[PDB]
This record gives sequence, structure tokens and C-alpha cells, in this order.
Amino acid sequence: TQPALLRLSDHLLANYKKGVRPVRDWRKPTTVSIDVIMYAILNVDEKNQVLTTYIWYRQYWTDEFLQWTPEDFDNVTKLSIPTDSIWVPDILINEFVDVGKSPNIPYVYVHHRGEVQNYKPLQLVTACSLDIYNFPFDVQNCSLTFTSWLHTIQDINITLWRSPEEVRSDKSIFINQGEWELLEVFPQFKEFSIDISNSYAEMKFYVIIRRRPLFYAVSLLLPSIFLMVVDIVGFCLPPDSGERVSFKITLLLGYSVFLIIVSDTLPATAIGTPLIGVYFVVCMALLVISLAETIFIVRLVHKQDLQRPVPDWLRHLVLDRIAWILCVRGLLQELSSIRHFLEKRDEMREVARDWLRVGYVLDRLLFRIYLLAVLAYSITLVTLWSI
Amino acid sequence: TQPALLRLSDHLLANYKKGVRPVRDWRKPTTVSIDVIMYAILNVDEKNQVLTTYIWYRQYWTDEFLQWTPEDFDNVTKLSIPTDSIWVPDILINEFVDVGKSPNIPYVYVHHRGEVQNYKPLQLVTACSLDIYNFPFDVQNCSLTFTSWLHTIQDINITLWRSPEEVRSDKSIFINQGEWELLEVFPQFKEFSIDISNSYAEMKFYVIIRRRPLFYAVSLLLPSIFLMVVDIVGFCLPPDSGERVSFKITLLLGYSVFLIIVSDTLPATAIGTPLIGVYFVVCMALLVISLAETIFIVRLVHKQDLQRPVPDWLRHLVLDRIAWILCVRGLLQELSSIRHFLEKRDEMREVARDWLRVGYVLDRLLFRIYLLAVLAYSITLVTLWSI
Amino acid sequence: TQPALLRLSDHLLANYKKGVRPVRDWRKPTTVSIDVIMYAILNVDEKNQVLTTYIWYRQYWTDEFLQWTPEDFDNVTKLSIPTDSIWVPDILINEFVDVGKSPNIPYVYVHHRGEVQNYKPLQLVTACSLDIYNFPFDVQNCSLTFTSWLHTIQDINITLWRSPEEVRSDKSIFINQGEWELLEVFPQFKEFSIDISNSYAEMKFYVIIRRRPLFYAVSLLLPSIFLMVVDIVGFCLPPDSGERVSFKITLLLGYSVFLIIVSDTLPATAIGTPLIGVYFVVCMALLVISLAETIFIVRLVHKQDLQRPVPDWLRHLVLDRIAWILCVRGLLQELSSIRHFLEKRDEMREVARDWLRVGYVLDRLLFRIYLLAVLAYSITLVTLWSI
Amino acid sequence: TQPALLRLSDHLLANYKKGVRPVRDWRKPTTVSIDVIMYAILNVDEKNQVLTTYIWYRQYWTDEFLQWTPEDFDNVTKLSIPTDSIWVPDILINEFVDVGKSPNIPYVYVHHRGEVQNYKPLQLVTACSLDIYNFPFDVQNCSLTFTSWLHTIQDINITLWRSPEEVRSDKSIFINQGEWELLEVFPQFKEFSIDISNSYAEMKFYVIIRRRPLFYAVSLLLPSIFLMVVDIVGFCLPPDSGERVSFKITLLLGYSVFLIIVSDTLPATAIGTPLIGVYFVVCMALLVISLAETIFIVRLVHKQDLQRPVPDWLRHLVLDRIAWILCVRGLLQELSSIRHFLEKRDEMREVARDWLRVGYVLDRLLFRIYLLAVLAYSITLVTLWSI
Amino acid sequence: TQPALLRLSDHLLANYKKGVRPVRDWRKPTTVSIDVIMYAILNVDEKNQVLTTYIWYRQYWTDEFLQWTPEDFDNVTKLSIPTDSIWVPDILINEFVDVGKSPNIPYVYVHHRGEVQNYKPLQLVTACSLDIYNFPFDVQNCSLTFTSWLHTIQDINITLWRSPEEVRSDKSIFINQGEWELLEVFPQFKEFSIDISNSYAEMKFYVIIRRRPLFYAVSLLLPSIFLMVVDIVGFCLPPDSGERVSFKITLLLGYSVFLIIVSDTLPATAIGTPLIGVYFVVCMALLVISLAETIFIVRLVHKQDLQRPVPDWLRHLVLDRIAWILCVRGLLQELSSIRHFLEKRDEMREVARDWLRVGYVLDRLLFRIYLLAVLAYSITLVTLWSI
Ligand SMILES: CN1[C@@H]2CC[C@H]1C[C@@H](OC(=O)c1c[nH]c3ccccc13)C2
Ligand SMILES: CN1[C@@H]2CC[C@H]1C[C@@H](OC(=O)c1c[nH]c3ccccc13)C2
Ligand SMILES: CN1[C@@H]2CC[C@H]1C[C@@H](OC(=O)c1c[nH]c3ccccc13)C2
Ligand SMILES: CN1[C@@H]2CC[C@H]1C[C@@H](OC(=O)c1c[nH]c3ccccc13)C2
Ligand SMILES: CN1[C@@H]2CC[C@H]1C[C@@H](OC(=O)c1c[nH]c3ccccc13)C2
Repeated sequence: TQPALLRLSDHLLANYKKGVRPVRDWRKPTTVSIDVIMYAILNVDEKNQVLTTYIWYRQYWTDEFLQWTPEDFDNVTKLSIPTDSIWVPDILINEFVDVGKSPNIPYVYVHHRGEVQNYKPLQLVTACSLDIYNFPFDVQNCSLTFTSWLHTIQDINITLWRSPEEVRSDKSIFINQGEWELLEVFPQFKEFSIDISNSYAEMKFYVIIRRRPLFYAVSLLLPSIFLMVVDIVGFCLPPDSGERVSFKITLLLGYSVFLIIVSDTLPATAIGTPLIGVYFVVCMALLVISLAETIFIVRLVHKQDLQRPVPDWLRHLVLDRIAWILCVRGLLQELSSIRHFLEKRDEMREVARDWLRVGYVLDRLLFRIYLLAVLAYSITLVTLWSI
Repeated sequence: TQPALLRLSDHLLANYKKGVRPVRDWRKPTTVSIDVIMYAILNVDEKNQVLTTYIWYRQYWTDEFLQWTPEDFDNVTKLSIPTDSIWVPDILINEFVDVGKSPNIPYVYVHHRGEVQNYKPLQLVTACSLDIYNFPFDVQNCSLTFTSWLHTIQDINITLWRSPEEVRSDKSIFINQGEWELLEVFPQFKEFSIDISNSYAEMKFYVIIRRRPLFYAVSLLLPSIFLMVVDIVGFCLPPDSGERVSFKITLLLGYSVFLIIVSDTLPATAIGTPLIGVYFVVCMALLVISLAETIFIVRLVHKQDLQRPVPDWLRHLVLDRIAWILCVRGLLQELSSIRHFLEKRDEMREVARDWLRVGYVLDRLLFRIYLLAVLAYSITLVTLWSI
Repeated sequence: TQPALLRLSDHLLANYKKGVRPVRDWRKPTTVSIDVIMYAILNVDEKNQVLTTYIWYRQYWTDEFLQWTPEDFDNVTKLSIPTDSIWVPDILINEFVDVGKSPNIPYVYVHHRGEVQNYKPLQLVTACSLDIYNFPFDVQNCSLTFTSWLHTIQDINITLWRSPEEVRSDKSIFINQGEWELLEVFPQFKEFSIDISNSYAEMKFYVIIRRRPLFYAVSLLLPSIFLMVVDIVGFCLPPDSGERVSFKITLLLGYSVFLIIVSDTLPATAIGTPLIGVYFVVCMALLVISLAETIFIVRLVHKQDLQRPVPDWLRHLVLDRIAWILCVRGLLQELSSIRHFLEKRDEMREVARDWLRVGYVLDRLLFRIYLLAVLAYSITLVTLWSI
Repeated sequence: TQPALLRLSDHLLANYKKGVRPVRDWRKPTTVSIDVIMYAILNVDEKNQVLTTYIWYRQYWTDEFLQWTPEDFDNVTKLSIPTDSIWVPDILINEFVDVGKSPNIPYVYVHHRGEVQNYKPLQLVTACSLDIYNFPFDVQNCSLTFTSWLHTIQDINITLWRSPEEVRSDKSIFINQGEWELLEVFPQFKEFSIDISNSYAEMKFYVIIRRRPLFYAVSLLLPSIFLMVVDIVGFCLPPDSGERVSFKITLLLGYSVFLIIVSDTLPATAIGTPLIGVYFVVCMALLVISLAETIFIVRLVHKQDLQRPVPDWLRHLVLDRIAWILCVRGLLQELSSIRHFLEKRDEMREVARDWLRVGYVLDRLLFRIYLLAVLAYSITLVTLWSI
Repeated sequence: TQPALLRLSDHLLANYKKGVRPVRDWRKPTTVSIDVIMYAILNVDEKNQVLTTYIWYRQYWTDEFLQWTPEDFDNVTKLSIPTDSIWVPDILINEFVDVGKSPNIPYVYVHHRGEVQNYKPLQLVTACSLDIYNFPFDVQNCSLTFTSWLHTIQDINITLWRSPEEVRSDKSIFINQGEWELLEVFPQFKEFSIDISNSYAEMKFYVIIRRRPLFYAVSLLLPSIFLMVVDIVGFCLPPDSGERVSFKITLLLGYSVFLIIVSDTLPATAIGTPLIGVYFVVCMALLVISLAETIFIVRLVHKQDLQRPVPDWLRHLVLDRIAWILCVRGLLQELSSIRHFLEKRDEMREVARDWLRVGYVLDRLLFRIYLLAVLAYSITLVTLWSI
């Protein structure tokens, strides 16, 4: 008769049972050609170690029962038929820890030689072993283990759909300008066998991904070096004035809550510390020895009516280190008492002058070393950033 | 017989198979007319670069098998029939990264000439390439790539349902008073072809959206200019009194945690910085040079029993810059000693008077430049806000 | 026969097709009586402008095909039959932006005259145009636009199920003690027509809801007035002592982070500011002029070895404003020098006495105005709270 | 024949329609015996007033159509059959505001006398009227209103499955060591009737639950009493030294952000305040009067070159309150001037001695009252904690 | 005939009803062999006491109806058939408080002897009784109670699938480098019976899990010991200088907000406190007695024109404790007055010298004990960390 191609659609699917594996010879395995286009990196959760991606996915297999001849069917080559009306392999991921809601595709492509072509996009929220060691400059290596969850090698076998170098190089459409940058998707086929004489069909896909170290530059180093340049200005404040600790203590307090707020950036991975704590606790310790310097010089110079400067450390500091850094009436018994009391204040003032004198030279010399130390530390930072 | 229009409903759908593509000639493609009304901008996630919207969506195609004649069927023109009882095209979005739960519409409209009219609202949570460069004044350009996910150009072809200028101008019902303001929805048809002799039907929709710069005005500039007007009052505090750093340091501390709290407003986009950090770190650096000024003048004036003002910088500052800013008994050997000690304090007081004198003129002159600088900086801010 | 009422259940539903619209005459529209009981206000999201509620909902229509006679069926009046076995109208909401999961009711009520009674509770997460202008005292007006999403006025028409005043007054069961208090649910019927000779059936429901201004009283004004009463105690601290700025600056700092924390209470609506920022930035500015007062009086009184009080402003302040606020040997040449030096300190002390004298009267007079200002400002606050 | 019990399974369910209510006489109501085991309190949301629990639930009713005789069926007593193959009552909760995903149980128990036994666990996220008045020691009373959502008293009637005292006392398995402790689950049956001659079957279950006041003890009182014991140490700091406000102001600042952080513990219920704000703002006000004391004593003692202590308040304080708390040459005209100037400083020093003297006695006496006040306040706290 | 193995697939499943329990003799119970591979620990929620895991799960039972002979069926051994076409036991978990979305496996394995092999991975979000007593070093013991939710011991009985020691030792694939480390999964079978002559089939699985104490080391002790090493440097600051409280108070403030931020790490479990608060409030109290020391020494030394050092405590401190820590004209009547006034200042200066003298020795001696105390406290900390 002549109503449509609809005749063919009935005749093939009249008694077609979608439950039995489609082979005329049951020993011949059904080979499923797989193809991956990685569409987008949604989010990495370093805390739970689970990566969520979106994949444009494809399936190709051979159904020997629905084959027909192009002739006497009005030369039709391929036909679209509902997915839930035909046998479908159960390819999923072993790393599955959840189910992303992805649009359900109702149709598949069948040609006259019995090949079924199945396209569907899937959202996989899968667990991945992450190494966050070099936090700003990290490459990450996540496994995507494709398997039929039950079928054997004599039933279902996995092959590539095309040449494995192009899928590696495939950067066709992937959304850039995000947190992650795709380098390559490396395919690898393997026979896994958890049980003796029971091996199941596996095709590993190593997608290796690099973070873009821009958000974590500004959010980490910029206030940090800011806190450095404010303190260097602060060293110029004289210690005797009394504001010397009041500068630094509020600054150390400011650095304390600063490191506590940024503590919720680095993840709660129980593998240990990130390496950037080393690049930060050095800076933390740097302020301590600055603080240790600060109270020391305020401990030296003060008016406490105490000891005179010992000559041994006067020549070493006020002389040697200065050159190194630069390059009858009874009225008489009462008048005698007043100047005697007077010169005692003048002498303690003489004490006040010399201890103050050494301290400023000491303050300047200890100031010189710290600025040179940070600049040398800074030149190490930028040479590491360049390499 | 005469029970109802129900007769027609059976007779058409008696043997109607919803699986085969509805054409009497299989080579003639089924043309699907699409129509978009963008209903609402739900939320932009700049972090993951994914935009979620709600669309009032429509479908129009031709089913040649369910056509009938208005006569002998009691002059019925159109009939409502269940969606899951007829063939439905698989139009979805390539940018799909998730599935929004949207009400499932059970019925579609069929007229006697076989045209199927399908209305359904859909929630699309789709990834979009965002450019957040000019953060308060940004236009955003997001793609909505409509496609049949598998069908060819010889099966499914995409056309507009009406004239493409009205859908552009369509601001009919869209919810304003939100974070985003709709400018236009620009449609564009294209033939995409990832494979040779395999092209698939595509209709791009560029919806271009503008943020409303009101929430980010108050939340950014108002405390910022507030922190400016409190410091200008603070410059009037005398440096010798000792409170001079205590004002500014707490203020700089206050500005430090202020910028850390607002750091979680700007997103974690790894494309680099927003431009508003330039409009902010300038203000940040402005306080530094204020702080640098502050400790400098406190370094100048202090009572440390040291050097007298050099005349070369006395004429340049206390004289030139002042005019520029304004426009036999042995009792004698003891009495000789007391005034000698006395005038030493008076002389260091003479030292205390002159160094204090220059500093206040210096404080006032350096004060004049900063207020003029901020006001000039402010007049640049408002002229940019007007343009 | 006599097995049960089950006979009737078969006989009616034997050939009953749930797909065709149930009318013997196709031109007669099926009228759907709607009824609303608003059960609870779950949450308002001012950010995205979307209101989520729970409704106890009802449907009433006429199915002319399943009518029967009470006689010869053992006098049965009504019968419960599965929802998915009969035709159901598609009434939904145009404001739908999402789908709340609500229990699916499997059965409906059918009486012998063919009326189908459908009860089901639904969770609607719908977008609503909000006006948060008067933030503590706001009434909100949200639309619930009920429509058949496709059917015409000749097929489906919407009526009330009972008198529209009772549903307005309906406060039967609604959960109080929550964030929102139900005033009324105002129904309104309208014919909307987006297209010429194509109008679709609409029944608007304006539910108008009021917030309960109790959580936002304590969370806003109580620490705010607290910060006021601590500063009034602080004005009594003498400015010369040096602690004068140290009080207020920490207090201004405390007020700075206070306003930053409460900044995440008011929503990110891009319609502009809430009005309560006016009721807050006034208080913010109030501390500034207090701070401006504070440094001013500390700028007046200090020991800087400078100018004497000018008489013109001495009579205006120390005299006029005080009454307004209250209501041969050569030993002689050396002894001459010591008192000469001595009286210079005594004279600068004389300078220290008078400048201090004016300042305290000045401090007290400027103190009087501010307390009267806040109390007058406070009496404005409570008279607004009463109205 | 003899294949299995499968014969019975067919014979009963051959023509069994799951849509019609299972009664041979339609007037006899189907009585559904209900049983509740409350398994766990998941979370209380005081903000939205909605309680989420997990219930082990049971259903018992009578199906007169599937009854059979144990004989000639190989003495089978009960049989397991799929839930979706038989009629199931629609018992749900009126307080339903959402749907928790709970495992779907596929089978039910049928015995030969036609009784259907239905077990299924359900997750109910239901709205509950909460009273958070006594925040640490609260009992909460939540309603669980079980109803058939449509069926009448002549169709479905609700009874207990066993004696109502055991379900009350039922603490069998419930998970302790959580935020909530189960006291009892009180059942109550009632006929509700919203409409005249239309009453629907209701069985109320009052589960009354108590919080465990341990997390909120440490998180509230421990830092609070800590802030008390640090201030009592702070009162010993002398006011003249200048650090007196600097202690307390930072402490008051610390208490200010402390109360702001703990402000997000108490919920946003619009019923008013919790009672614990009274137990906290008293402590808040306690520091104010301490602060008021602090600036007062610093206002008393200072060196401002002003008034002498009035005798009336010298006897009342330095005398009475002290005992209460404890239990020819012209050289002469110049020499005359110097001591005259000298004794003026000594006299103002005499002023400095006496005003300082009264203040410390005043500081100690005002110190005594505050420590006794807090200890008395503390003894009130612990006697309330014991009762 | 010879089309395929498809013949067998029909012949077995032609009249196979998936609703009746598959036994030829109804008294013989169907034994379900269970097997567990625990795949990953997703997240522990100590707040609600609910553990979420992912399990690779297996089912094994015997279907006596679908048995066949390998001969005359082309020697086929096993066959894959759809899950929803055969009877499936209802094994779930009693601890279920929610439903995780896990991929639905469509097929199961049937061999010719009638054994059905069911593989499926499941996500179980289940409530677990947690003991967080030793917070960094905790072992946790969670129950996984596997049961058929309704079937009796005469219908369904639970056995292991293999030897119970290997499943215990099974560390095959589990994802390490996470928050939790798998020690063992201990299986145990038990007959539970809530009702007399009604016992239901139970197999308990105790998985015992250990946290990895690395994230909570750095996040707790590192800033804490940091706050210790900054204070020890702070003790060297002299108390007379006035900065003595200003150091510690800001530090105590810094420690106050530090403990408030880390307060949201420990959970809100109402079982009481964690033990680590003891290891922290000791450190908290340590700063108090440091603060108590700080104000004490500032209370001792000050210039208040008061009492002389009593000899009894001078020998005990300045002598004994110092050695323990180290190892005619009328001009005369006026001149008489000036030195008399002069020596009064010198004498109060003599008072200023001695009280200052004792305090520094006192400051140093009290300094020695605290450093030894923390180091002894520290050596207790590290010996506990080693054990
Ligand atoms: C319209 N869509 C466009 C083109 C057809 C449809 C589905 C998408 O393509 C793929 O399916 C492929 C992904 N990766 C592949 C690799 C080899 C062949 C096809 C694809 C993008
Ligand atoms: C009741 N609803 C009202 C009117 C009918 C129903 C569905 C909505 O309209 C649309 O479907 C359209 C959206 N965009 C369009 C463009 C051209 C024609 C129709 C629509 C709003
Ligand atoms: C047990 N439930 C109780 C009473 C029957 C069942 C369903 C609920 O009532 C409604 O359906 C109505 C809501 N609003 C209405 C308005 C008019 C008539 C009925 C209702 C509450
Ligand atoms: C294995 N599970 C165990 C025992 C059977 C199965 C289901 C649960 O028990 C219940 O269903 C009951 C709850 N509450 C009840 C009250 C009276 C009778 C039974 C139950 C726990
Ligand atoms: C491909 N997948 C690989 C191997 C087959 C498929 C399913 C997984 O294995 C299991 O099902 C088992 C888990 N635990 C077990 C214990 C004994 C036997 C099998 C398993 C991993």
C-alpha cells in the first residue's frame, strides 16, 4: 500500500521487543561506540571532592533486528523512532555519586542497516580525587569511567566513535571566561575485572583542567602587600611618642581578622594544608619579628629613673653602628641643696638623652634591614610569578 | 452517528502513531514556527556564569495526517487533544546546563488543516558568557540557541512565527522593578553544520539585558564618601596632641574591613578584575598618602632633645611657604649653674617652639592640597556619573 | 445484576475518553467554578521579587457524558473516581516561575448530574511585583492570575464558586504568628485578549498582605538608640584629657560595622533605596557633626605655645555665652633672667588657663544643643510610631 | 490446577477495578485504622514556622471484594500484592506545605478476610504554630491533622489501630542525642465540618516536643559571664592613668559586636521578642551604668586648673563615706615673685591632691556596690537555672 | 523455530506475573543474598545527625518460575531482562530519613536455574547517632539496618552473599583524600520482632569511620599558638609607659572575636559541649590571669601622690624576691619655703622611684612563672598529640 513511510515503522516495530538484547547470534557482542564533547565545568567542590560537569554525549550501536532494504520502502535511508520503544544500553559512570537533571531525549536515529544513533546531553555530578597542593597554579586530573553497569564483554563492548586524538584536541564549543580552562580530554580503554572470569567493559576519560589564577591574585596578594606598604610607612613613627605600639597592634589585629576571613577561601580538605599557607604564614611571622622589634625599642628608651648606658655597648652602637648606618650666713647650705636636687633631674635627663640617642640609631639600623628583607622577599615573589 | 465531535477525535486518532514523523511525503521537511516572549530575569550567577530565565514559549508545525474537512463533522474548526498522544518535536536549547521544573501542559491545539499549535512555559537555567567589565553600567549579551537536538534540515526546519521586529520590541508582559531591565530580544536564523553534509536547524536569540545601577550605588559609594568626609574633619586634629594617628589608624582599620566585606559583592570571575576596583583602590591609595602625611608630620614635631631647624629649609618653609599658604662669697658659682641648667630646658623649649611652628604651617599647606585633590577627584566622579 | 455500585462505574467509564472536551454540543463552553483558600505565606524573596504561598484549591465543572439517573443504580448520589481517568482542565497561573511539589490527589467527586468536583492543594512559587518603600509598615499587592493556558472562552470560562465577599473576608484557617498577616483576598474577573478575536479566560485574585513590624523594631532601633545613649554619656568626658576622640572614634567605628552588618537585611532591589535609610543616615550624619564638634574643641584647647584669646570673641564667649549657658654685686643680672624665663612658662600657663576656660563653657553650650536635638528628634520618632 | 498460590492472585485480581470504593453495600463506610510511630525530628525552622519530621506510618482497611476462603487454595493466609493494583485511601495531612521525598513502597499485605495492611514511611515538611517565648526551656505543640482530603464520613472513617495510651508512651525507636527530645504523642479524634451536612474525617495528633538546653547554654552565657569577669578585673585600673576608658570602650565595643553576632541565633519571628533578650539587655544596660560610672570619675579627677572641693561634699565623702567604705637692695621684690608663682603650682597641686583623694574613695565605694550587684544578679541566675 | 534466544524470553515471560511472590511452594521463603561495597562518605551533618553515603549495592534471590534448561535453547546460560518486568524485593533501610536520587538500573541478570542477580547503586541520606566527644580524634559508629519493610521470615530471609570477613576488610574502591577514612564495615545478622509471632528480616551493617585530623589542626591551634607567641613578646612592654593595657586589651578583643568565629565550626549538638572547649577555655582563662596580672602591676606603679612602700613587703619583695629572681635680712624665710616645696616634689619622686623599682622586679618574677607555665602546658599538648 502507499500511506507513508509509516508502513515500515509498523512492520519493523510490530513485534519488536525492547527487552531482549538485539542479536540474531547471541554470542556476538553488541559494540557501543561512545563519543564525548565536554561542554562546561560548572563548579568544583574541593570540600566534598566532587566535580560537576555538563557533557554532550553520544551512543552508537547495532540492532540486527530492525534492518531493512532501502528499496520498496520509497528509498528511505534513516528513520526517527522513540527511545523508550527500543532496547537501550545502560552506559553510566562508576564515579556517579548523584543524578543531575538533564533533558530527556525522546527519539533516536535508525538507518536501514540497523545502526542506532543515540544523542543526549547529561549532567554528571561525580566525585573526583583532587590535589589542591599548588592552589593558584593547579592542574586537576579527574576520571570519567564509562561502563555498562552489568553487561559482560560478550554482550557489550566499548569502542571510540572516532579517532582518539581529535576528542583530545576538542575545544569545540566549551564555555571559556569561567573558573576553569580546558586543556585536553584524554581517552583510554581498559578491561577491568573485579572477579575471575568476569570482566566488564570500561573506557576511561581523563579530562585534565587548569584553574585561571586571577580571582585569587587580587583577593589574596593585593590587601596583603597593602598591609605591607602601610607598615613600612609606620616604621617611621618614633617609638618614644607612645603611638608606636598603637600603630602596629591595630595593624596586627587587622591582619589577624584578615587571615581569619580568608581562611574560608581555602577548602576543608583533610589532606593537610595548601602550599599557599607557607606563602602566607611567612608574611604572618614577618609582622611578629617587626612587633618584636617594636616593643624592644620601646623597652630600651623610657624614663624610669634607672641605669646608665654601659660603654662596651656604647662603642658598639653609638660609635661603630652609627658610622655603619650613616654610610657669716647660713644661706649656702640651702642653695647647695636645691642645685643638688636640680642636677639629679638634669642627670636623669642626661640619662634620658643618651638612651634615646642610641635607640633612634638602633631604630634606623633595624629599619634598614627589614625594608631590604621585604624587597628581597618581594623580588623572590615576582620571579616565582614569572616562572 | 451523532454523539459528539468525539467521533472525529476517535477517527483521526484511531490508528495515529505518535512515533513516526508526520508526513505523507518523507522528503518534505516539517517546518516548526517558533515564538518567544521572555517573561522574567530570575537571577544572574556571575560566579558560575549561568543565567536563569522564564520564557513563555510556543510551537507551530504541520501534521498532514490529522487533517479533515469541516463539513459532515458539525462544522468544528479546532480541537484540543493530549500532548502525549501526538508527535512532538524535540526543540531544546544547546546552552542547557540544567533542567528547570516548569508546568507540564497536557493539551495542544489542532485545526482541521492539520496545524498543531503547542503552547508551554519553560524555565531555562542556561550558561551564558558574561562580561562584567563595567560593573554598575553593564549590558549583557546572552545566546539562546534553539535547535532540534537531532533532526536534520530535511526533517525539521526552524522559522519565525511572526515578523522579527515585534519580538525585538516585545516588552509585553515582563516584570520590571527587578535587578535587570529588558532592552530587546534580537532573533537570528543560521544553518550550523558541525559535520560535512550534516547541518542542523538553528535559530539564535540574542536577548541583551541591562542592570539597574541603584542597589550598587548606595552600597558602594555612600559609606565610601562617608569615610572621606569623616577623614577631612580628622585632618583638623593637631598632630602634637598624640591622637593624630589614633584617628586615622582606626579609620584605616575601618576602611580595611570595609573593603573586605564588600569584596564578596564582586564575583569570583577568573577573567580578571572588575573595573570598579580601579575606582576603589585609588581611594584606598588616597588614604595611604594621607597616612604617609600623618606620620611624617608627627615625625617632624616631637620633644626628643635633638637638632635645631636649618635656615635653608626655614626660609623655604617658615618664610616663603607661610606667605604662600596665608594668601667675697662663693654663692655666684652655684647661681651661675642653676640658670645654665635652666636655660638648657628653655633652649630645648625654644627648639620645641620652632619645630612645632613649621609643622603646623606644613600641616595646613599639606591639608590644602588634599582637600582640593578630593574635590577635583569628586568632580571627576560626578561628571562620569552624568555621562 | 447486583454485585455493587461498581456496575455504574464500568458502564459510564467503559468507552469514556478523557481526551475530548466533555460536551454533547461542542459550542457550549465548559464553565469551571474556582475557589481559593489561601493557607500560608511561606517566604517573601524581595531580592528576586518572588512570593511563595500554599493554597487550598478547588475546581468545579460539568461533564455531560457521565450523567446518570439515581434510580436502578441502588440510589447512589455521588461516586469517587480516579483523576487520571477523566478529562481535567489545565487551570494554572500566568505568574508561574517555578513548580512547587504538592501532593497529587488521585480522586475526584462525580455526582449523578455530571458535575465533577476537584479538590487539590498546590504550592505556587510565583513572581510578584513588590513595593518595599515603607519597609517596616508595608502593604503588598500580589496578583494571582488564574487561566486555562490555552482554551478559549467558547471552551472554558471562569466563574466564582461562591459569593465574592466571603472569600475576601476568609481568614479561616490561615497560620498567624508568622512574618505576614492576611488582610483580604480580593477576586476580580476579566477578559484578557492578547490577540484580535482571541481572548482567554482570566480571573485575577489580589491578595493584599501586611508585614508584622516586630522583628525589625528590636533588630534596628534598639542597638541604634543604645549607640545614642552611650554617646550622650560620652560627651561628659573632658576633651583635654585626651580620651575624647578615643571614645567617639571607636564608637564611630562601632557604628560603621553596625551599619554594614544591617546592610544585609534590606534587600538588593534595584528600584532604589528603602525609606528607612533616610531614618538611619540622619542618625549616621548626627554622629558626624558630633565628631566634628569633638575634634573642634580639641583643636581649640591644647598647649602649643601659641596665640592669646582675642577680646572680641572673649566677650562673645567667656562673658555673653557664659551667662546664657549658666541660666656692688652682679647677682641681680642672673636672678632677673630666671624669673623672666619662669614667668614665660607661667604666662604660657596663663594662656593654658584661658583657652581651657572658654572651651569648657563652649563644650557645655554645644553639649546642651545636641541633647535637645536628639530628644526633639526622638519625640518625632515616637509620634511617627504612634500614627 | 496446581501451579502455585498464583491461581488465587489471578482469580481475585482478574476483574478487580482499583478505582471504585471497595464495598458490596455502598452505604457502609470503609474504616481506616491509622497508626503512628514518630521516628525523628529533623529540623525546626522558627523563621518560616515549619517543622520537618519523619514518621513510620501504617494503614489498615477492609476490602470486601478480595476476600476468599483459606481452603482449596493450599491453606494460604496472607498474600503480598502491588500497591498500585488496588484501591488506596488518600490519607494526607492538612498542615502539608510541601512534599518530602520518601521511598515508595510497592507492596501491601492482604489476608483472606479482605483486610488490607499498608505500611509506608513518609517525610512530612509541615507548618506548625511555634511559641518560642521561653527560648532555652520551651515545650512546643504541633498539630498533625490526618484526613482523607475529600471522602465523607459515610465513605471513609478514621479510627486508631491500637490503644491510644501506648502510642502516647511510644518512645520506641526515636533518635535521641539530637536537638529535640520526644515527650509524648497525644492522639485525638474529632469530626470537623466546614460545611453544613458535610463533615470530613479527622484524627488530630499532638506531638509535644522539648528542646535540649545545652548548645544554647555555652553559646550564650559562657562568653557573657566571661565579659563580666574581665570587666571586674578592669575596675581595679586607676582612672587618672588615662587607660580607664580605653579598657571599657574596647570592651563595650567587643560587647556590641558580640550581641550583633548572636542576634542571628534568635529567629525572625514577628510575634515579638524572645524572653532571653530581657535576660541579656539587663546585662547590656549593666555595662552602660558601669560606663556612666567610668567617665564620671574621670570627669571628677583631672588637672584643669579649676575649683577647690566644697566642704559640704567633703565631709559627706572624704569623711563620712571614707569611714563607711573602710569598715638696701631690690632683690627681695623678685624673690617674692618666684615663690608666689611657685606656690600657685603647688596650690594647684594641692587641688590635684584632694580631688584625686575623694575620687579613689569614690571609685572604691562605687566599685563595692557593682560587684555585690552582679553577684546578687548571678545568684538570681543560678536559682532560676535550678528551678 | 530459530529467530533468536528471543523465543526463550517470550516463553518464560509470556504469562509471568511480577506481582505474586515467585515460589511453587508458598511456605518456602525466598532468601535474598545481600552484598555491600561502601563507595564514598559524602558529608556528615553533626547538626541534624544525618550521614549521607553512596553504596554499590547488590541483590541475589531465587525465582523458581523462570527456570529453564540450557538445552534446546541454543545453550544460553544467562539472560538480561528489564527490572520492572519481574518481581523485586523491597529491601530498604530503616534509618531512611530521605531519598537520594540514584540512577535507575533498567535490567537484571537471570540464569537458567532461576537465580535473579540485581545490581544497583543507591544514595542513602540516613540519620545516624553521632558521638563528637573527642572532636579531632573521633571514631563514629553508624548503623545501616537492611530490611524488607513488610515481608516476614517465611517469605523473605536475609543472608550474606559472601564471607563476612572480606566485606569487613573491603577497602576496594573507596575514595580517600576526603574528610573521612574507612576502617571497616562490620556485618551482623539479627531477628528483630516488634510484635509477638511477627518477626521481620534484618541484617545490621556497622560501618565505623574515622575523621582525618588535619583541617582542624591548622584552623584551630595555629592562630591560637600564634596569639600565644605574640603575647609573650607583649609582656616585655613596660607597664608604666601606658601602652601595657592597650597591647593586651586589643589582643583580648582579638581573641574574643577569634573564639566567636570558630564557634561556628563545632556543631549545635544538644548533647553538651565538645571536649575541645576544655582544651580552649583553659587558653581563654590563661589570658584572663595575664590580664589580671597586667592591671595589677599598673595599679601598683603610678604617680598619685600617695603612700610609701611598707618595709614588711619591701624586704619580702625588693630584697628577698630580688635575689630569687636574679639567680638682718628676711630673705631666709622665703628661700626656706622654696626648697621645702621643692623637696616635696623630690620626695614624691622618691616615692615614684621605689614603687617603680619593686614593680619591675615584680613584673619580671611574674613574667618568669607564666612563660614556664605555657611551655609546661605546651609540653602537655604535644605529648597528648603524640599518644
Ligand atoms: C544541534 N546540536 C549541535 C549539532 C547537533 C546537536 C547536538 C550537538 O552535537 C553533538 O551531538 C556532538 C557532540 N560531540 C560530537 C562529536 C561528534 C559528532 C557529534 C557530536 C551540537
Ligand atoms: C493566558 N495566557 C496568556 C494568553 C494565552 C495564555 C498564554 C500566554 O500567551 C502566550 O502563549 C504567548 C506568549 N507569547 C506569544 C506570542 C504570540 C502569541 C501568543 C503568545 C499569555
Ligand atoms: C479535610 N479538608 C478540610 C475540609 C475538606 C478537606 C479540604 C479542605 O477544605 C477545602 O477543600 C476548602 C478550602 N476552601 C474551601 C471553600 C469552600 C469549600 C471547601 C473549601 C479542609
Ligand atoms: C522492619 N520494620 C520494622 C518492623 C517492620 C518494619 C516496619 C517498622 O515497623 C512498623 O511498621 C511500625 C511502626 N509503628 C508501628 C506500630 C504498630 C505496628 C507496627 C509499627 C519497623
Ligand atoms: C562496572 N562495575 C564495576 C564492576 C561491575 C560494575 C559494578 C561494580 O561492581 C559491583 O557491582 C560490586 C560492588 N561490590 C561487589 C561485591 C561483589 C561483587 C560485585 C560487587 C564495579
